Amino acid sequence: SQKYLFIDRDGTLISEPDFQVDRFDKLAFEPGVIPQLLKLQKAGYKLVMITNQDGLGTQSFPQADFDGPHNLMMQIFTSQGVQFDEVLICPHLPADECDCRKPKVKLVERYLMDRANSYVIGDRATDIQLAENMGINGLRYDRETLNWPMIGEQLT
Amino acid sequence: QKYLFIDRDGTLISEPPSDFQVDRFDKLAFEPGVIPQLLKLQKAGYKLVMITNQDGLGTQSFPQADFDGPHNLMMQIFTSQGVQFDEVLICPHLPADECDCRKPKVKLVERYLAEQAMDRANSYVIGDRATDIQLAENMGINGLRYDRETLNWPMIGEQLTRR
Ligand SMILES: [Ca+2]
Ligand SMILES: [Ca+2]
Ligand SMILES: [Ca+2]
Ligand SMILES: [Zn+2]
Ligand SMILES: [Zn+2]
Repeated sequence: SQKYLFIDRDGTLISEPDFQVDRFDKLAFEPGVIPQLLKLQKAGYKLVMITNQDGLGTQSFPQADFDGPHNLMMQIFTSQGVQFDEVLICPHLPADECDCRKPKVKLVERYLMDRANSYVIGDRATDIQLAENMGINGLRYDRETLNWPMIGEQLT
Repeated sequence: QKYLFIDRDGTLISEPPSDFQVDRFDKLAFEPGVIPQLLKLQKAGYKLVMITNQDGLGTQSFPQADFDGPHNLMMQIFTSQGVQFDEVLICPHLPADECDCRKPKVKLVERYLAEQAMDRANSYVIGDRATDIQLAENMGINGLRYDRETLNWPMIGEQLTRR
């Protein structure tokens, strides 16, 4: 029974801008995310990224626009020793009414792990609802009030 | 006070082998472990100073705007992760400019060379080229020649916190 952290991307690992990181100059890391995720890995947590990317692939959010910043974000995490077991993406618009948009559990169905010691960490109510739907704990990330240093201390 | 004077290109981030300049985001790549290891060094009491030769920066050969995107992102990553450079010292000159500030000349770091400005015995230049090592000699401090395999960030982190 592995301990997992299911971590939101936009607004949680990196800053959330039109709400899409579609340019290199819109990429910024959240404070302390690297050293704290390293700390959490050391304590035995495995990391899984799970993200809604509204309209990824469309005129308003071309795949290539997402790829640049995302791949770089991944370069930085990986070179610093932070590893994500999977990066799980829902590219759909809300109007699409798809199977995979958080807080639906589709993307994570295979994990449904040590439930008592697993968490979804994200900055929206839907991340917390995903945790409920998965039967695990939820941590509502907030840069000011419940941030990476706080989570790193709490969970270790 | 112990200081680490650290090169950028090839040391904190990789050096593009074509023109040796990070002038696009697709040419930006962090060296392994640089973030946790600089945090470790800071926690042991080191202050950090960046010192970099950026040949032709601010001219058509390397436009300021082109340097800024990747450099500012790099700095944002460092700052947001808790890595603080006291100063970022830049020589923008071409070798043929014969300027006063190009490493291994000491002009950029002259303030650190004042009588009681730093602990010379326990301060280092860290860089991947002979000019960084010569800078150290000219400053009267130690030099570490960065090598991704044989003298890397984890090794430096360990070596400089040894007691
Ligand atoms: Ca979010
Ligand atoms: Ca260099
Ligand atoms: Ca260079
Ligand atoms: Zn979907
Ligand atoms: Zn110069």
